[PDB]
Amino acid sequence: YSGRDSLIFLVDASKAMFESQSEDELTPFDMSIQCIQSVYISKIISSDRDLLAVVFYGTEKDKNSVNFKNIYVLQELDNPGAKRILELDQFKGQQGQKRFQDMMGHGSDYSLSEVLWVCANLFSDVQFKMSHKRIMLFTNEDNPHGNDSAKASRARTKAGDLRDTGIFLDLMHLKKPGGFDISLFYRDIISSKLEDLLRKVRAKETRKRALSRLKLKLNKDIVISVGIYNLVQKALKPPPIKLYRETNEPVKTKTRTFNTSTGGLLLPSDTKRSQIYGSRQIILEKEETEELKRFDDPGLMLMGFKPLVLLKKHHYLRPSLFVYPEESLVIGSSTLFSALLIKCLEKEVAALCRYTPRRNIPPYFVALVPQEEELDDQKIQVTPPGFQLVFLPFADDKRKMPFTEKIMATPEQVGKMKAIVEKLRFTYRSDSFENPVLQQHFRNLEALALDLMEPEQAVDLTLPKVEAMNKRLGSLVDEFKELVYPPDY
Amino acid sequence: IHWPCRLTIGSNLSIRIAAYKSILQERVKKTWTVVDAKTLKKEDIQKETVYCLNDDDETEVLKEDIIQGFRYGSDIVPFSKVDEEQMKYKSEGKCFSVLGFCKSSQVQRRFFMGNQVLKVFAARDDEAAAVALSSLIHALDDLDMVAIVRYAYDKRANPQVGV
Amino acid sequence: KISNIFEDVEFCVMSGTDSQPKPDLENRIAEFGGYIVQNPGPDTYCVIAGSENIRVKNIILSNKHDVVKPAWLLECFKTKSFVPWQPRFMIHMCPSTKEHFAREYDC
DNA sequence: CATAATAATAGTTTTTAGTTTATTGGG
DNA sequence: GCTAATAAACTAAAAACTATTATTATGG
Repeated sequence: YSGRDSLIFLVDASKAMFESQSEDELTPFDMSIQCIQSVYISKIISSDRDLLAVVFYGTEKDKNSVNFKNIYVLQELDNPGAKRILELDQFKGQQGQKRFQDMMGHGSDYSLSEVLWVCANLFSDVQFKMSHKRIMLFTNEDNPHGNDSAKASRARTKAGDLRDTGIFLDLMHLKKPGGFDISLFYRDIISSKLEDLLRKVRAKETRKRALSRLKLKLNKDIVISVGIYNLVQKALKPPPIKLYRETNEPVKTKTRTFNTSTGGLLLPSDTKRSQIYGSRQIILEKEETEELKRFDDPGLMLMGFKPLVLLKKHHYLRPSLFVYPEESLVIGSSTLFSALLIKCLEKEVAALCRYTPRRNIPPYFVALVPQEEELDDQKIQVTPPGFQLVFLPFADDKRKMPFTEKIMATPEQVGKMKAIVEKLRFTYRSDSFENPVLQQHFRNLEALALDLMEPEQAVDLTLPKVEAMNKRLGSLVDEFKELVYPPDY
Repeated sequence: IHWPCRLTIGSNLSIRIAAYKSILQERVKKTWTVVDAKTLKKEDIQKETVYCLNDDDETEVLKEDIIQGFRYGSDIVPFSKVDEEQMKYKSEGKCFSVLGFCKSSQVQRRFFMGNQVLKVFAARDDEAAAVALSSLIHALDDLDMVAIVRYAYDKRANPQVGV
Repeated sequence: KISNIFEDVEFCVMSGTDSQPKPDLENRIAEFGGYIVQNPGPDTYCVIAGSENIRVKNIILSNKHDVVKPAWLLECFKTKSFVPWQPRFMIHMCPSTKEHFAREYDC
């Protein structure tokens, strides 16, 4: 399943968007530009399968497809790009505001129905599948309808039209944040995020589709259609793209085998695999090697049920995954699987199976820990019920350790470090850390793509502090440290 | 190979501990080397990559004039190896420091990744470190907490937070 | 065609937006026959420094080329000829250029 | 052995298993 | 007293989803 998400930015530009607004800081325009720039950066680092656009209502020099009055379109629906970032940042700050005034002006008449018209036209413009559409609109007007009520009625009609079409609009306080003083009129049929958007959290990708719809074969007769769903993947930087120094042109890389004996070229068919063992040069075929890697057909042949005691923390392998029934070519799988899942309190004994994720690969035995339905009171189902794909290590997977033995230590040190670690308690949060390398790489990209003077070095929570935990624990860490002759040299 | 690292907690606790690879996906060292079928010689097999531009005659270009690029949104930004090396940064040395402790109930196997079971022993011929480690192990056993550590194999290896 | 001397010489036009737009500077250099390249190279005689950036910082760090302000380029273009090197458009220069200046300038 | 047809084949993109760089390692 | 089992890329990754074109079972 693919589909592009769209978010369109609409901001007032007539008179109240370039004012102090009962403040001494910058006009709403400046940090509105900052916020939309932040969401541009977040989207760029997040996903490139989405389109964004910017339109201003209130216009002295109109430019749009339908050529209405007081309607100006800057950037249409398109994937965000560095040139878009430059275009947006050209109109940031006071210098950006005055440049905008020089090339755009201010002080026209809003026409909300025309805005809805042009935004609907923009949505019609894209030829891609629209998974989701969203409109945001920020202005200092809680009710800009002191003008003719005909315009208000037409705007309401167009809002109903776009709601029927599936378009949703967003507006929130800008003039007087807080107090529920905004949307005096828009509260009828239209339903703070400033910090959330300004936080511009990035370096997060998004899942598009699952994988590996496999069969649970309990026997040679009955099968169950299920799909293995990932939940964690080791993220990494996008692969480098080979380019030409002079022209920054993509390079048609062309790798091939060759022979210096005759200067000709070898086909992938006449090049045979070879091995060396003992006193012989073992020769093999590529297809023979592939068959050697092949053991049986992909599937999940149930092997039995093993009590949830053989699993040990020190016995671990490649990450476990999630299993969900998928009734696309076998029906009745979902109901039976659900019946199995709910009966887990008695089914503490974990299911045993040998796993063949894909074709022509050796199978690994994998236990199936029944996942639970951890529904939240906020109606959020975290980790829906299923099975854990815990991999069982083989006999050859264990490396022998020295058999040095140590006897129990004194309990007074045990108690003193018990107090130490109890005082030094850290509330673990699963989503509380990001890889410094990847986020730093993203900072470099966003930096060395604009005309940025120097890069920003985002502070990570991974780096241990020097004294914050020490003061959180006090000096008792050294006061209680009564070990004789510390191993320090 | 032993991994003797100064287990650092706060600013005073420094414990010499060596890590060892215990459970891992065993990989065969020997792999099928490619030889010609009619001579079984790897010396007459030249594996090479040719770099050419998007040209009508696909003009070949050297390896020295290559430059790394990355798909940045709707564009590609060129980087050089020295540039990408100097812009990146990581903590140096054997970074193994505990960031605190929490209840074992907070952590669950449904958030486990990696493929290394790195058993940790004490130092060599230092019974003070061994007794300290044993006491700490028993303390964790009593309190049933879990240790969160920002682990780095060395200065060159990328930092990895874990438990 | 303005100066065939600047031909056969590669100029790293990697930052041409100091004050004037980069394409205008590139076209004028082409009129002088210089070879426009977006990245430094061993055959590149000099690197044009426009807006100061992190890449400019790398070029300074990488003692491989010369960090020349557009002022020397502006003087060359206004005079329609080569302008001798005055060590005030320079930021970071190769040891060869260091020795050249030490030859033609005291300190 | 024909023609308002018809569909069961293909084709673009996500993510794992292949191999080179580099550092502790003696007779 | 000169031959490391390291793990950054090695190298080109058996993947579906959502998009169109060739067969026909049949009007004739």
